[PDB]
Amino acid sequence: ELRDQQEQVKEDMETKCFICGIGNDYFDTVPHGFETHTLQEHNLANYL
Amino acid sequence: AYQQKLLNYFARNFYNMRMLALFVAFAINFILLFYKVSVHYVLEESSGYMEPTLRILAILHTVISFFCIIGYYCLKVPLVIFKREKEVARKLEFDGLYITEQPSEDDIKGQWDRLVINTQSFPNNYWDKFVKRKVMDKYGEFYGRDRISELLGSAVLNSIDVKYQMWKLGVVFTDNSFLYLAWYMTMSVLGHYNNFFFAAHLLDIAMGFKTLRTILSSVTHNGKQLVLTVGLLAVVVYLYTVVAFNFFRKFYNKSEDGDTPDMKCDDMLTCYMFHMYVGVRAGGGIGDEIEDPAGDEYEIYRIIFDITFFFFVIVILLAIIQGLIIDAFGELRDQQEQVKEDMETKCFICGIGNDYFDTVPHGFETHTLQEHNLANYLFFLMYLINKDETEHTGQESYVWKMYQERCWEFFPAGDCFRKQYE
Amino acid sequence: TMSVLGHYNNFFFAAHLLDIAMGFKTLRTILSSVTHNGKQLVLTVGLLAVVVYLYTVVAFNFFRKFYNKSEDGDTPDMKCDDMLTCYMFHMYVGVRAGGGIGDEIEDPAGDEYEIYRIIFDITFFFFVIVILLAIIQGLIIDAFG
Amino acid sequence: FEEKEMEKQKLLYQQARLHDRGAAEMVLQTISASKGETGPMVAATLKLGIAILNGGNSTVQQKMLEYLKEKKDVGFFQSLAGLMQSCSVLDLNAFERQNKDDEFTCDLFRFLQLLCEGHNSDFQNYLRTQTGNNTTVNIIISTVDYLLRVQESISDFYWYYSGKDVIDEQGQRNFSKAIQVAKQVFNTLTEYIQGPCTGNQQSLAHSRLWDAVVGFLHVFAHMQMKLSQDSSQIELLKELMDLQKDMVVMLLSMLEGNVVNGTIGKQMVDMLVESSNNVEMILKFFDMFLKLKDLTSSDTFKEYDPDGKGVISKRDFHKAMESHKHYTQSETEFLLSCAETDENETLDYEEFVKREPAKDIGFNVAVLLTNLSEHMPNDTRLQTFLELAESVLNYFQPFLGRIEIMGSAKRIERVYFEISESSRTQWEKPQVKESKRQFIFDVVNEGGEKEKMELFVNFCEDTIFEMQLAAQI
Ligand SMILES: [Zn+2]
Ligand SMILES: [Zn+2]
Repeated sequence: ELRDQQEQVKEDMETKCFICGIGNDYFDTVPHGFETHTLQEHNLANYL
Repeated sequence: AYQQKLLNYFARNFYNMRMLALFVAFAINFILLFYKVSVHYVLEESSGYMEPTLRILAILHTVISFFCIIGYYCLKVPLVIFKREKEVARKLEFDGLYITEQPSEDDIKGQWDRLVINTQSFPNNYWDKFVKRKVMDKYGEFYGRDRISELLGSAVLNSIDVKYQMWKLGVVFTDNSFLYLAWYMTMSVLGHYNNFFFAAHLLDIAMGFKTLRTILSSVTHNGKQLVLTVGLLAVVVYLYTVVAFNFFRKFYNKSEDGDTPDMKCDDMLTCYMFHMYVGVRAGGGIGDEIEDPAGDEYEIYRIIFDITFFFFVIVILLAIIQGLIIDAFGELRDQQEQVKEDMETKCFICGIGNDYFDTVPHGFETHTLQEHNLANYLFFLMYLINKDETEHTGQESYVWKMYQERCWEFFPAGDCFRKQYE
Repeated sequence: TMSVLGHYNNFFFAAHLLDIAMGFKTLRTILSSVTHNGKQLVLTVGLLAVVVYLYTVVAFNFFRKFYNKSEDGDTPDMKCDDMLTCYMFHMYVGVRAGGGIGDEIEDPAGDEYEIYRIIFDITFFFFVIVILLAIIQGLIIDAFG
Repeated sequence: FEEKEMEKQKLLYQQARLHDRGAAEMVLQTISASKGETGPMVAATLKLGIAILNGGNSTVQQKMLEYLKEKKDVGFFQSLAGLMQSCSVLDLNAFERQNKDDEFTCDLFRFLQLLCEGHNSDFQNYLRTQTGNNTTVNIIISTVDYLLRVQESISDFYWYYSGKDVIDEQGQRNFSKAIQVAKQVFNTLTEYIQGPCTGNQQSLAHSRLWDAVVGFLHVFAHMQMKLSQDSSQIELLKELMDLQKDMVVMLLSMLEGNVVNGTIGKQMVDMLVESSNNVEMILKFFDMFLKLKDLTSSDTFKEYDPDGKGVISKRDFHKAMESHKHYTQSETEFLLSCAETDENETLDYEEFVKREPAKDIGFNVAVLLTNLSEHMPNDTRLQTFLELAESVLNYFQPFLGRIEIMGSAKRIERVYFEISESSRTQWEKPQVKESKRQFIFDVVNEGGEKEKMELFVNFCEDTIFEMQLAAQI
């Protein structure tokens, strides 16, 4: 279980956006897009 | 001319040559089964000619393993090169790694390539010798024109590029597929020397079959986790062994009764290597192989030493480690399983799925054998290269322009032809 | 045909009780579970064949002396060095011990090959007993599951 | 390969020697001044303007347009129009008299081809409308009208030899010369439309061209039936086949900018009923030659010949071929009238299958018909016409590629291409199948969606290099 709880977190950072929650699929419409939604749009440190 | 054309036989016949290597060695298993001692010895029951057939086969199998690798050296190896010279040269254009980026001290696979770029031959097998010029014409205005041109550039003994060939064989050695067969040749060599190590060839059964490579892959799948886990078991066991050292040294008596020269386990090296031999592997723990506690102050204290050793070590830490292979095996087959599902669920290219094409009967097979049918995108891309850019159609020339750019939006995302229309 | 031979010899006559397998629906499945994944299994067990054969050769070449079925050597000391017998030792003993070879052999006690025997051993125990049995065990269970 | 691009750059370097020194404009000016002239002046210009281009040099194609838009010279296109009003037909009247002129014209339109090849959709639209200038001159309309008067003459040459049927050398040398007229000018009408600027497609859709292309089919049917008849008529036939190739290249290119039930597809179906009659020949004419290669080497002609070299008699052919129950007896006569009837009655399997050339053309036809179906279905006008051509597509379904791409119109269109026999065969067997299975697992295991289609070709380029290996093995 516990590794699976570790596993899902690593998935969850790659599946969904941490903040806006939407997911990988909506941002794969633009190429290289989920990484942009993780490095430009929300990119956790900025809200910090 | 007899050398090259015979070498064309081996690449055609490699897979039969390599399968036959398993067929031969499987008989070497059957014949090494017949040894005994006297100094080493071979008894031949039911036949007298079978030991000279081992003299036959040992020479046979080895040089077969020599003819396979020298057949492999032109079968996949140049593709390996092709892949590797590709890797560099796109990164010389697009990244300019030896112009600009200078890859890290890790991945020497990157840093192995520094040597080859100065050579004349550099993209031998890439069909695109114009790359070395194109990098000069992209970056040489910026940084250095004739500095980058300095960076880039009987009859058999002086014809070859040495700096290429040193690089090449380096990349040949770093291939997993080569180095296996390389390691397979060295076991064959020593069989001509000593026929004992000769039947260690039977581990071709592992990488031969697809379900047994996976199981040894399952060992190293989760290996990064494993070694840290086994290290845990190292430590835990070391913790028990110290307690045993300090509190319970007397209980260790390998001997009979003490009247014999009573062998005891108190030295720390030996005591620690006791529990990895005995305490790990007992399956019942230490308390199987030791004096049962029978009336001491440390009677109770021995038991509490013991069950704890048994829940933590034997029950938890073995079986996890046991598990972590199995779990990897279970994962890994499941990764194999999902792929076979994924080819049948979704289309490889357009990604849509089985359900949309089951609307037409026998339809997903049509979407897999007419619409996308993977080989065609291969073959189309041949077709682009096989023709000239004059003769290209507007559709083709598009794609070719997409291709030379490497921008890739030509594929169907999901909007394949049936989905696009009615 | 099992019924025929019962009219001949009444011993083989009660092998009919394997109708309990194909009779009930949950017990046909369990023997089906054996051959469900059988194509995988036989290749896997073959693995265990080979691995065990690899240990037995090392044992043959490096560690022949450790095998003494007998009492003390003063008895007509039965040892396991012939390769047929030595290989069929580990499938009887080394596979099925559940603790490995190092349960049923001389414990190493002071040789140059003392250390080398252990490293022979634990490896035999993680690879064989812990991994390869239980996988094979599992691959039925997994099929059953 | 690598020898060629450096040669291509040698080409481009000798072109660079010129057009950097304003050579591009001298062509463009001289023609513009030579208004209706088809003087030798103009002939020298075009063979220069061709040599400036030669290969789709885009710099020139840029610079050529620059001089037209900056100095808005309406005279240029006005001059080009008048060219094509003149250039040439074949003739028939003087051919009667020659029993006892194109070189300018070929190279006129090869010039015009190279103005556009490379798909300058700006320039291809510039030849439509000529926006900056005052009077529009539609070249693309007029080149159809040149091709139209090409057609009627090509038509007219057939009827003169509709009776003699052993066509003279003066007939051949006159007409093969005319073959290279049209073959070139079709290629313009590709490369006008081949850049899929649909403005140029619609402009030509309403033009007369279809009536030509109908009529070429009437040529190409009835020629091929009697060009087959001789062992001397094959050389013109090889040309007329090759024109028939490039003729259907054309309307494939016209069909690429197509929605499913699109109007430009409608027109193409419309012609195939108006000219249904004659296509019945060329569909059978291929089935005469496509079944031929598949039988004469199949099972009981390579075993039925006593020789093994490839020699079989006429009677040995007629009793075995007709017994295979593929086609009927009137075509066995047709093929034996076609064959050679050689030395007494014998015939080689080599030269008889050398008239294999039709598989190139009929591919494209089968491509055409498939693309008409897969774009525009459910029209029995087409369906009935297609099901006759079943035997043709049956030959090429092994060999026709069919993919999907999103080719810039943001709808995904479908593209056909030639699958080679060598590359198909090499793909399946040796290690490539072991290499693909290796690939397919690697994608789904660790592929990002950007990286997936990128890793794709990364296989494929290898897999190109696979067969470059495994076939030279
Ligand atoms: Zn967000
Ligand atoms: Zn698809």
